[PDB]
Amino acid sequence: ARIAGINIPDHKHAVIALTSIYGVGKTRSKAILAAAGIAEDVKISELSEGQIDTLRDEVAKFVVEGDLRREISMSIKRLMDLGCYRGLRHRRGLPVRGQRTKTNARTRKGPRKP
Amino acid sequence: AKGIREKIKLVSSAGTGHFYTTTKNKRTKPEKLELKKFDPVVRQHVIYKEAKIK
Amino acid sequence: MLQPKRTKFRKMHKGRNRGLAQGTDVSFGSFGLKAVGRGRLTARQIEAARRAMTRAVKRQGKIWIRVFPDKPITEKPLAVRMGKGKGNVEYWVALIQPGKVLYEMDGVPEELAREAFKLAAAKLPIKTTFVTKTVM
Amino acid sequence: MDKKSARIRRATRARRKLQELGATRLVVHRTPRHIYAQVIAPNGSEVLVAASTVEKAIAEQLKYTGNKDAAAAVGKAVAERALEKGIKDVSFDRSGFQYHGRVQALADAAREAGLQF
Amino acid sequence: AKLHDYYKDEVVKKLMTEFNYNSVMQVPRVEKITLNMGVGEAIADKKLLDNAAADLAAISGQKPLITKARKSVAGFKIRQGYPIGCKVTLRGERMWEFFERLITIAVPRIRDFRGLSAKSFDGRGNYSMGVREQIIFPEIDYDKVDRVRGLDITITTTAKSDEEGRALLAAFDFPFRK
RNA sequence: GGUCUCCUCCUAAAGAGUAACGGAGGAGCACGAAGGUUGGCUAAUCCUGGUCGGACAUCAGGAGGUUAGUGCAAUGGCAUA
RNA sequence: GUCGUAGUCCGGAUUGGAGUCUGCAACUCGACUCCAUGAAGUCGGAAUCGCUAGUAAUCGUGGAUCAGAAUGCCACGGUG
RNA sequence: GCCCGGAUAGCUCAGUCGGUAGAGCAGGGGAUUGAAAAUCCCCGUGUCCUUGGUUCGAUUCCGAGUCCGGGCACCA
Repeated sequence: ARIAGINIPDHKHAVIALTSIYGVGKTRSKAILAAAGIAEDVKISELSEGQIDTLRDEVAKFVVEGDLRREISMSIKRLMDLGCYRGLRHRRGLPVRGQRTKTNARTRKGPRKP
Repeated sequence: AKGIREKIKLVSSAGTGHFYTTTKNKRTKPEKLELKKFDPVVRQHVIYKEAKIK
Repeated sequence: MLQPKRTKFRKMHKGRNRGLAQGTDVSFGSFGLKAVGRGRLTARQIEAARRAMTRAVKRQGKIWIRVFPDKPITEKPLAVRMGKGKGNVEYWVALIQPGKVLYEMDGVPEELAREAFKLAAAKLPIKTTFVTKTVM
Repeated sequence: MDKKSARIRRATRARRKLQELGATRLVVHRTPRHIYAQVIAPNGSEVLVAASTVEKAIAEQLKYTGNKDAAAAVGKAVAERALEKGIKDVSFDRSGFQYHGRVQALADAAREAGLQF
Repeated sequence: AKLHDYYKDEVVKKLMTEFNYNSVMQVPRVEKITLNMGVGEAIADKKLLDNAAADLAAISGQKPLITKARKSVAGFKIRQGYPIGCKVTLRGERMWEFFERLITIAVPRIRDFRGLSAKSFDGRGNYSMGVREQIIFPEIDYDKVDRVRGLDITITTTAKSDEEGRALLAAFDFPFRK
């Protein structure tokens, strides 16, 4: 019913509603249906046990939901615990990719502190 | 011109004195209300609510 | 330069009668074709003047003739005269006696341009001030 | 001010010279430090005048401290009393820019015993 | 107050030596800023986005202007009359405020932060900031954002020229990249 | 067939005015304000910058000079607007 | 024991990150694992198929082919 | 030559106080048929005839043009 557990994407196209899972995307949720036969134009309901559940099979290949995030939060810390610039910036909510933290970075830093 | 929709004539009038004073107005544009001053037979101005009073 | 009696782009009026006076020019290139003798080019002439200014030798040399029309005419078919005047379709440039043709290229041009003069509307000498101290 | 422009209503009345003609003005000035004034015939006789702060008057530098309705007023007083002649002749004081506070204290400072309007 | 003092006290004299003039007046001053959001709803500017100024208001602490429009008929379905703006400028003491509340608080708000755009000087001195969204300047319950059409802001200064500038801003600005 | 009133410009010979079934257009209104006055303010357009732009949207400075705007034709006029 | 009718604790398509095992070799074009992503779909018009008892219904188990690509095919039993 | 009208989907046509336009047919994809039709389901890629103007913006409003259509060209 939830495939990868929790969240029941119902009354929407397959792939489109498949991405609902906190791990797949427009492409991934798509690449799976191919080797699953299940089309996109079919609403999860329209499916059957040998249709909706089958999806839950080739999904255990990728990582998703809770632990996926945790495994990342930790992995991040792995390189972040190190006194590297990235971490030093990651533990301050500052852009670690390459933006101008000097200004314009709301969504980055956070709310305004006038 | 004399379309019952656009500009019409405003007979206008004063408060006690039996004056006249005329002008033009409309219909669709906010109406059913009017009053200025204007000078009567003699003396002061005041009133002249004309037709269509507030 | 060209004529195609290219219309002055489009309309903006189309009337006025006529009236000529005196010429107003010198030179720009090298060889010239002075006007002299008042008249008016049929415009269609300038096309004939140019179409003939290159037969033997290639389009080589910079031919620049410099006179610009602007002068609707109009005529009437086989009708009375409601004094309106139908379309123009003629275009007769006003030419008093200026003089304009340029053959940027060293050569004999005289016998070359005169080859096209007969196409013109009237007589017109040549004269060519290769240069300039005539006028500051 | 005048820097950015002159093409402003500030000149509209200054052209009181026409019609009013004889109508004389006061001008009056701002300049943070002083105020000035002076009164001349319209334009037909700039060969007339009054007085600004005129340092010498009671002491040497016109011993006065302030600029509010206090100093501003006297700023006019001199032109006023000194030009006793012109009063009934109906002058005018020309705002120049704005008619408030400083110039007000200057203008009204005259309205008292002077410039009959 | 906050920062305006860093100026005379530890900012003027750097410029008085570097570039090197002689008047503490010719010392590059900071005129104002002026924020203003932009894109308005051609048709929908009404209830939608009137709360758009509600933000820029308190974000600065003044009264927005909301501005109007100077564009006629051609392709954009608006006829030179709608609000569709905000503006809001600060030159007063409250100008240094929003400054001591930029460099310090959230110049670095996005994950894509790295500093300030080097090459964005107006050609004679001032600099036009931009950035796209979020609040960056919290002072809201924050459970109501409607991605209120960003922020522009353009600090105006008496900077003589392009490069004459930079060194000015480059003197408190703890955020500007490298 | 078209036109028969009125308004603008050219013809209309630098005071008026003057014709043609001469060359171009407008009116048969609008406006408790689009009037009065007082106080105040000045275009269009482009250049460089600016998130939501990729021609033009509000912002910043600069070049910013009837090339704007005049309730509706054209002429004349308009910054003291 | 829980979660309490929401697109969810449903359903899993997709995609990204990185990995295993077969086999010279798996870009093209493989099976699987982990992490993250988590769509359509809230039972499906017109019309249409199978099924009369251990049947239909559903739940698993094995095998042929085969180095390694099964929701297909063949086959077994549980509940009914 | 003159006046009046038309020009919109492949055909024949309907339509708009000025902002994103349709019908019958043909066309196309499903269906049902042994197969065609007939029938059932789902489908418009229109620079709204051209060229100037008004306008922020024109298929629409203004002028002109081509083309078609109706009428007319008479006494002599």
